[PDB]
Amino acid sequence: SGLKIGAWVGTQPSESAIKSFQELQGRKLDIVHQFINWSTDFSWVRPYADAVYNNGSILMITWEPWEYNTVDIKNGKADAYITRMAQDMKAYGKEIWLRPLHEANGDWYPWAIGYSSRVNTNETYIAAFRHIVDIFRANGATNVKWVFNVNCDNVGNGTSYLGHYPGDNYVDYTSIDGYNWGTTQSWGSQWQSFDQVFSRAYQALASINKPIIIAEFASAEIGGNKARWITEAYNSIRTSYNKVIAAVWFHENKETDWRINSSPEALAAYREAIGALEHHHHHH
Repeated sequence: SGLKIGAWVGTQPSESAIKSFQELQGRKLDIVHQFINWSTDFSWVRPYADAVYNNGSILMITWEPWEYNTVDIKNGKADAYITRMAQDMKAYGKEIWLRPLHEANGDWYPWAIGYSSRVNTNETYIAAFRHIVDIFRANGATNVKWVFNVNCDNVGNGTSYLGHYPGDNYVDYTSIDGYNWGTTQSWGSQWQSFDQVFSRAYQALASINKPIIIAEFASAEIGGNKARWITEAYNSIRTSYNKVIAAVWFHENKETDWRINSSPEALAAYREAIGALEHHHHHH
């Protein structure tokens, strides 16, 4: 097995939070996920990065530009902030997976192509993403790996899996986010298997010669059997999604109970599923 296992552990990934989640799933994390905005300096990330790297994991950062849309970023309005982040990440030196401008084929983020301001187009998005990558490269931050992302579904006008793809020269990994909402959402959500959630986006990304990360996935309990969903998800990943190199759960219970331990059955299924994956002994 090469498949790496990751999580957002429900809170910022302090040493204690990482340990708690590892105790729960019964396995060391390969990847730990954290979310920041474009007001966050790397000095704030620093203590969390140290916890993740000390643990023997890679940090995946989703870097959310609430502060700057794709026009602002492509035009250079954020460049001082970008430059400092690049400099700080270069100096830190460890491998970091960075996911800027994510889910841009939805309509809920102000940088997304589907967003109703109509400011973001394929062209502004591509220019923005390339501009970020260029600044990081100019500052030597080759330890930062670039993660392109799509939502499992295209939501909003003008959205597509690949129209905003910035090119192989600017991308190290592609990625998908997707959730089985079960029957939990009033807008009429339905139970969907992992394959139902992810297949379409995977088919699209599989046409690009980059490895694929399932950067966020989880299932609700309501409307079906979440334990079976988990078992089937990992089996699908192994058998039918062989370009996927990492699976990163979204473990949280603020609204929908996405947690791996939303019930005893789900937890047992999760532990059993990841236990099929080869043990990777870690040492620094």
